[PDB]
Amino acid sequence: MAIERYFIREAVREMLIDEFLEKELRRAGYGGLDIKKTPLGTKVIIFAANPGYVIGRGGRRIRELTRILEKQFGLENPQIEVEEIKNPYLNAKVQAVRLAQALERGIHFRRAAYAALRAIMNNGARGVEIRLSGKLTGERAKSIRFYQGYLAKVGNPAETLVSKGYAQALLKLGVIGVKVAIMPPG
Amino acid sequence: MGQKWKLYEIKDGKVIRKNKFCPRCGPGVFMADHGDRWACGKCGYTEWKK
Amino acid sequence: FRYRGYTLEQLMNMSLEELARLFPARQRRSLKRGLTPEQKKLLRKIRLAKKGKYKKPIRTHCRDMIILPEMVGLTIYVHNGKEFVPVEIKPEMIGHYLGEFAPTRKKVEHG
Amino acid sequence: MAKADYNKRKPRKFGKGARRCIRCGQYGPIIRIQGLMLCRHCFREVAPKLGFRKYE
Amino acid sequence: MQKARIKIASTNVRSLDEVANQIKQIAERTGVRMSGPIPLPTKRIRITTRKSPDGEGSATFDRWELRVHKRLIDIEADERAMRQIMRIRVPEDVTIEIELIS
Amino acid sequence: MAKPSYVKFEVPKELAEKALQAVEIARDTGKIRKGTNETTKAVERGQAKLVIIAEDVDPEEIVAHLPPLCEEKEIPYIYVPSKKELGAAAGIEVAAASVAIIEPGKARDLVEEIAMKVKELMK
RNA sequence: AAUUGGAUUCAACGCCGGGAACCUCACCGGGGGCGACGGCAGGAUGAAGGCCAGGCUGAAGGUCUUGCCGGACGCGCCGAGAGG
Repeated sequence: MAIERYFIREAVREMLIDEFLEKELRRAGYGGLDIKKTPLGTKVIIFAANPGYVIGRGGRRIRELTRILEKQFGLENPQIEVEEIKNPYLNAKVQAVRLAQALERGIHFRRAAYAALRAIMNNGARGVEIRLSGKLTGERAKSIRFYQGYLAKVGNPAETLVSKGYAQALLKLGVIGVKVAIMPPG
Repeated sequence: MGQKWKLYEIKDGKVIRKNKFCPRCGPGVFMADHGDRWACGKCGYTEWKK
Repeated sequence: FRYRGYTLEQLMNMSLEELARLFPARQRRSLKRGLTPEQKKLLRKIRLAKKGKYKKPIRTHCRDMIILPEMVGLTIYVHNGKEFVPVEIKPEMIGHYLGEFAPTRKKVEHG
Repeated sequence: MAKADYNKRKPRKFGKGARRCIRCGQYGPIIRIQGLMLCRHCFREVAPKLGFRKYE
Repeated sequence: MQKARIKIASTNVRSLDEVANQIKQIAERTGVRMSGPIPLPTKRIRITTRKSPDGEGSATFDRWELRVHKRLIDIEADERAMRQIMRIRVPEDVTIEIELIS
Repeated sequence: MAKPSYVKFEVPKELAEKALQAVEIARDTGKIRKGTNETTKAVERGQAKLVIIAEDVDPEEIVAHLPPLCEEKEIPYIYVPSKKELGAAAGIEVAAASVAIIEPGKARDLVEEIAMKVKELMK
């Protein structure tokens, strides 16, 4: 159409592929998608803590990811690349997805909180927060707030500097919302 | 499903076809002969008797 | 002028085009653009009733048809939404909607 | 018995019932038509990845 | 020779200026006469939206900006002197249009 | 075709398997007929080389006339003891209480051996 | 006949509705209709799908009477799905 619409079209294109791939690549450890868009073959760069899951169990997942990409888009030769995230513990969205699995697993609240806090502070976190809104295994709507170091400030040069990762860790009695807000040194 | 549908008659060493063959399209398509009104078989066409 | 139009009969012989100059802006439009594939099966059941193959008592969900001169005489069954309410069609009904004559609510007092 | 297919076959030429989103699959709920058909509620969640800015 | 227009827009400020500056620096020295990188408008796009999904009480209402900025460049060079200058990396996310007339 | 009561000649368990498998290559290379109402026409015109007939057809309409008519056309017939055993054999994984191989294709070394061995004994 | 539902003091009442003539739509009246995957018995001795023509339907082989094709696999329940 014009200049204005196309940019928004592209950005809408980012979401439909970033939404699905997160939900699948929770086994890998999803952290991002650097999407390079061309008329030759859409080049998606999937970010994982671990590349050995994304490839698959023998080529299946990388081909599966090549095959659903043809359906959504009109570039029918989309490449796949796996780049590692360089610090997955500096990435919050990784820690949210990583914490979600552990609560899916059944490990206790403050324990499942402590380790997490401790692995990213070791990594280099000026400050960190984990919040867990949910049932908290009764039937009252209370969140538990695990707190160390600095935090998100005021305004918006608040939220740009910090990291923020959200994940619904499913249970079979209810649900628990996993928020992980990291503050990197800066 | 719907049995029985053996409507092709038998000669002694030959076969013959009971129903009519269409005159709008070519041979290969039989007519549900109503006596005045011909249905079609391949697809489903309103045809009148010629 | 008693009987609406020139005379009841001459408007059965003027049907396409010549009626139009007489009619409202709204009745013209739906004749001129045409009406739906359920309005084509209702031109068999007014025709089975005036002559020929065993007549059905004509029923309709047609409430967007505007009454013509040929259809004057038949007893038309217009579904109010629950049930069929009859209307004996007159020549004074040329130029009005068919969904006017059958109800769109049950008629009682308010309170 | 036997019958022919259905997947809906009525008019839906235009209006709200014509539209659906590409995230929560609705007719009557919001459809922002700029080539970004979503509801207002999705819109808010999605935008920081879009590159829209909160600031007035 | 063939007067080309590079019409270059971008959705963000930092990405558009670096390319406009680099395009005026590399083209400067070769077989190119180049007219300066002119800024046209920001067709700032306002999406003005209801926050609350209840639509209830007072609902605070988001103002949205999408700002798309357009630099324009005339150039007198060949179609071969054009690709040499279109080598550049370019931010994601920067649209570069090319009209060709004599 | 046949019934479970017609035993006029023997059909060994080694000659019925080769005729379940010389009818399976017959459909995936050449042409095959199946469904008894289309087969009751292919033995009679003279388009069938070797008929093979399953032993479960009853009601009789295409079962009273075809044991004495098929000895007059110069064609041998051979028994499968079921419709589900001639169906899997037909090419496909669904019934076929009668079949007529019009054209052996890659079954041709095996459909000339089974059609003289059954014609030797009794058609 | 149904006037779909929810919201209810501030903080429910231009509210969910940033779009109710059909659509939407969840309500009512009437006509018509899909139930996975396994088990069980059935199979090609021709459709599970299509179809003139009346008789019926507000219309739809939809339904019956009625006659039939293209090429070949699916009820009824019982666990238990998709859908809401």
